[PDB]
Amino acid sequence: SAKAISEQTGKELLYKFICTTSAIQNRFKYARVTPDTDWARLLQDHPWLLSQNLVVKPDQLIKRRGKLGLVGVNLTLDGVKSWLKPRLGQEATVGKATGFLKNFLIEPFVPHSQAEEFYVCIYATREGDYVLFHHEGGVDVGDVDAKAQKLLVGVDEKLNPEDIKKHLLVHAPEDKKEILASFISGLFNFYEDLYFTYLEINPLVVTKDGVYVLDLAAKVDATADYICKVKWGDIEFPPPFGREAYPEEAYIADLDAKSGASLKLTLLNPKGRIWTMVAGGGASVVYSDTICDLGGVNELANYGEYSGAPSEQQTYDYAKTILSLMTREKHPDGKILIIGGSIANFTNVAATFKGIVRAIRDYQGPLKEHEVTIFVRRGGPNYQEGLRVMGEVGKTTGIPIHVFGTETHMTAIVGMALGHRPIPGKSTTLFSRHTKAIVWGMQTRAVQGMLDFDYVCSRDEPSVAAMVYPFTGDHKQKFYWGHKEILIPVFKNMADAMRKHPEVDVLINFASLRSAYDSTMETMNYAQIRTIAIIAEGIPEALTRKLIKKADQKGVTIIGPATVGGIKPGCFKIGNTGGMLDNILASKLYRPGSVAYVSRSGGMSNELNNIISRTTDGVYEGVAIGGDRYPGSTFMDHVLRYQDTPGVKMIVVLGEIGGTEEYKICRGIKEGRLTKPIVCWCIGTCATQASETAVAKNQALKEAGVFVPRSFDELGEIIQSVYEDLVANGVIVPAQEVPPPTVPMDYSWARELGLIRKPASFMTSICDERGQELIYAGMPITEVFKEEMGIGGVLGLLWFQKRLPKYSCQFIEMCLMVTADHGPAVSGAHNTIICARAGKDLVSSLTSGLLTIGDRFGGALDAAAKMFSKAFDSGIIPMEFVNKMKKEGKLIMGIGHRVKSINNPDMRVQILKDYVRQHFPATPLLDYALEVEKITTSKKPNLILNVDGLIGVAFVDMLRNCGSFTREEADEYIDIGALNGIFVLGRSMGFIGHYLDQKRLKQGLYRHPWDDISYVLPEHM
Amino acid sequence: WARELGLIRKPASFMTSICDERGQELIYAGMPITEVFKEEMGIGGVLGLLWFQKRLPKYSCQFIEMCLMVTADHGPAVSGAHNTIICARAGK
Ligand SMILES: CC(=O)SCCNC(=O)CCNC(=O)[C@H](O)C(C)(C)COP(=O)(O)OP(=O)(O)OC[C@H]1O[C@@H](n2cnc3c(N)ncnc32)[C@H](O)[C@@H]1OP(=O)(O)O
Ligand SMILES: O=C([O-])CC(=O)C(=O)O
Ligand SMILES: O=C([O-])CC(=O)C(=O)O
Repeated sequence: SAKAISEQTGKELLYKFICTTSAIQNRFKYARVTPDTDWARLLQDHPWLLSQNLVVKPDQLIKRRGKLGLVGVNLTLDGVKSWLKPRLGQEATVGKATGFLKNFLIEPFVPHSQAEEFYVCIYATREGDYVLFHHEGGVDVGDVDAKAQKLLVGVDEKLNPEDIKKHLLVHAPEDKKEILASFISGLFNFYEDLYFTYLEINPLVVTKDGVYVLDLAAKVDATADYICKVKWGDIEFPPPFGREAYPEEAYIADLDAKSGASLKLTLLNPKGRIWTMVAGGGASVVYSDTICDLGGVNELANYGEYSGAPSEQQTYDYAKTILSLMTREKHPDGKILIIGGSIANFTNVAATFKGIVRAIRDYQGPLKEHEVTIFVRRGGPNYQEGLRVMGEVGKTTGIPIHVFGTETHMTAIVGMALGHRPIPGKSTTLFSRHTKAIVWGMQTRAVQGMLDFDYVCSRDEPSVAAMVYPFTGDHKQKFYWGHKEILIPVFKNMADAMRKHPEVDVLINFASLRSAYDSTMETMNYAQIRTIAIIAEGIPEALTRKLIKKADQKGVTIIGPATVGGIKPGCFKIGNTGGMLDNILASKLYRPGSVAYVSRSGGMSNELNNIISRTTDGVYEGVAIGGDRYPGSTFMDHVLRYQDTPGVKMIVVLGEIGGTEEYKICRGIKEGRLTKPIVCWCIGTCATQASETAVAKNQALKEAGVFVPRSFDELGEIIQSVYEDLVANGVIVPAQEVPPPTVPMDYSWARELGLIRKPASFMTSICDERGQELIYAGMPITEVFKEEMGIGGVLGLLWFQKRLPKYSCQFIEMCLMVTADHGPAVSGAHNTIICARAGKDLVSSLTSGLLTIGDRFGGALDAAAKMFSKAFDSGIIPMEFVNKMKKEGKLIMGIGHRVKSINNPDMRVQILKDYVRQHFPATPLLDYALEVEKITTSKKPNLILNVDGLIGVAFVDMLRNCGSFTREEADEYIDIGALNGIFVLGRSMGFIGHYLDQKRLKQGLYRHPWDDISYVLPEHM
Repeated sequence: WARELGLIRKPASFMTSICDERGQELIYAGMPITEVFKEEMGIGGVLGLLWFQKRLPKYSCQFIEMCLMVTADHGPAVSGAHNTIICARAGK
């Protein structure tokens, strides 16, 4: 896609990046004035505006300004100011377009004679680049193809300056020959290294001082940005000069760029009654052409798309925008909405119609008020359910909605809505049944579709032999062969895939637009690969021309780029062409037919399969050559291939506007090379070079002898008529219909539309990973951070599933910090240190001590909480608990230090006791426990409440008396084991810190002293 | 029900090739447990079947058993046995 740029941007790029021995004058001498900006700042930032004479021109992509006189030449400052007074900022027109005039380019005027001027133009064609030059200056340059000098330079070819001198400068004046040679060489290099498509400099003032550029136009390959974004800087593409964009049109435009979907909307008549909301660019072209041809040319409101599987929000917004625009002004003859569409490849029709029905139900008021009628036609996955829900809402909201499926032709509904009809060495055999393909990329969906097509076509071997993915190791992917499981090898290099599968002759390159070129070259370096199908869309045209050249030299057939692929029923299917097996079975694409079709875009291919299946025997072969304007295989290269094929009996061709291609078919049939019946119809009339239009092409085909219909509506009718023309003579014999093998429904597909149940295990309630944001209990992660709850808060949410009050969260944090570490001598830290000094990883190392926890190391927390609980809630007063446990011969857990005591407090029990006292509401078990410690510290004085005990009791008392748990919940948590989770968590920090330490100290393997073992082995066993 | 009569497909993960619990008998490689015991292959034989998926010759099975016996223990001072003793001595 070559986009025209503002002449200022081309001027700047020429100034920065030209390279020639001669000197270019007036470098960085230009200015731009808009009605939105004043003059003083521009009059001061460029100090050369008061040095010489100036010339001003409209810099808004306006052609042939010299004949129409929209340029002010040889005028000084106030002269151009007074010239701009009646022009700068209001409605102006040129040719047919009317619109606001926004930009002016101002250039220091160069004194030039009429003989010093020159004409140059470099434009890219399919086979190379044309450079064109005339020496007789001015506008009067005469015919350029005979008197001016042309030069075709090939692709990947270097321009010799001697060739420029010998072939281009034959009639140029001798004085300026040597400077123009270098200038043209530099201009060609500048053209070639910035991927320009069109570069026309007119006129070119070459005086004795040097070279002067005054006016030029440039169209640049917008797809090559990834190569030259650093070179073009901040490139800008101006819209064609015309009327202002409506608020709703700009709304849709900005709503398109936010996603990966294709959303288009352009108004033709804002007060019209026929509105099209159709999926597929070719589909919109077809509906627009049919309505314009069927008398709705003066009433068709707009054209546009919603494609690329738009989201439900995108579809809702697009539908409400398009419906609000038809409810502004009403119409005496009613109003029509046409929700058309091509046959969907894989997108579920039901979901799109759910979005559309939601929008229609929300906008039904004005729609009923304005007396609108909705015609909906669609096909693809689960189109029946979508039509059912559309009819259900048509009966519900009262808006008359007429729903149709694949059985009806595309543009019948627009014939029904308007009331015109009543409303009810290149080879010829690319693919054989022994064909195998290598798929380049992780495209498991496409490969599975190919395998399903192979199985339903009764093939004996899969058509995918191996997959190449450079970003992973060599392994095997598990795929389906009907019911069976098969393993398709995935390789990292192309080389080993090629060697292990020497009989593979097709490569389907699923690479991106910036990786298809080199991959395709590397594939061409293997002689066994006879055809390459390039699916990527957006490869720059120069790289595509290099691909075409190398394919021609190596005899490889390229299908693409920017193609969906080609489908040969019963034999082969490239990637995703045809769609899922619902479309393949609906269009009877599992058995060969006798009609071969060649299309340009991939959106019309599915409709062509539908039409050919429902009107004739069926499709024998169908190839979409791609939407790029340098396709790897033209129409001719495939029509000759079909002519050489004895299997086919008639050929359908569907081209578009632009490109002298079907004239080659005309020359072929008048030459007599093509004899089989050819039906064709070039879509894209849109007449609302003169030979490039679809109407002229259709004519030339009609008088050439090709059965061209008057519109698309009778395309199926004319192919049917050719079908009787060929079966009456007895050359086409309809084959007997054999039922195809059936594949089971996919589980994911059968659950998406919900005809099946599977019970789900792993009930979970602490995190919801899916959706827009992480949800811990019921509050999203953003609300977790905005409410400023810390780690204690997320333990509340994840462990107890409750938004705990602030003091309990801070207490959880506190008891994590006191638990964090207690030295390396203890058993768990010992295990972590031993495993960390044995070369093991953090997980192993720390989890070793993690395991070590539980009973004797680590289990006093719970042991006390569960003891003191059963002591408080059973009535025993503090001193009958001290005495019951003596008698039971057990010790109280939670009571007992070794060195600390009355007078030497524990200092970690004092920080935490003082928070549990100052901040907690009621602490009834910390009181019972601090009374059992009066009875026990009377005995020995070091029998105080240990940190274990305190944390235990204070957590039982925050769980029970805080306000969120209900004393059964708060007693499940104590039993399930949630106090062994606090200890564990705390130790985990310390444990890791003893891994990270013994790893910084680089300590080695620990062999235990043997003097500290005392082997007690038996005598002789 | 829909899979019993086979109108649906679900991809199965967890390819396994060392044991078949389902069916009449346990099958280690392809050789049932009764054949495992009738051919008198020992623990080395079932390492051959489960680990390498092959019915190893008799000397290979006996050598695997031998190298398991020599590896069995090397005292309590070494690091791993130290960790096992520490964790066993903590009541786990
Ligand atoms: C110059 C000279 O020295 S000559 C002086 C001559 N006199 C002496 O020699 C007297 C010196 N000895 C003593 O007085 C001492 O009492 C001793 C050494 C006999 C024993 O004293 P203690 O260490 O207090 O006894 P013990 O170790 O059994 O502990 C006392 C209590 O702590 C309790 N206790 C210990 N740990 C815990 C625990 N974790 N939870 C609850 N209770 C506990 C025990 O149940 C015991 O209870 P009891 O008194 O009801 O049986
Ligand atoms: O088949 C494709 O690649 C295109 C597709 O799914 C869709 O958007 O309908
Ligand atoms: O917490 C435990 O049960 C063990 C411990 O840290 C200590 O040695 O005091």
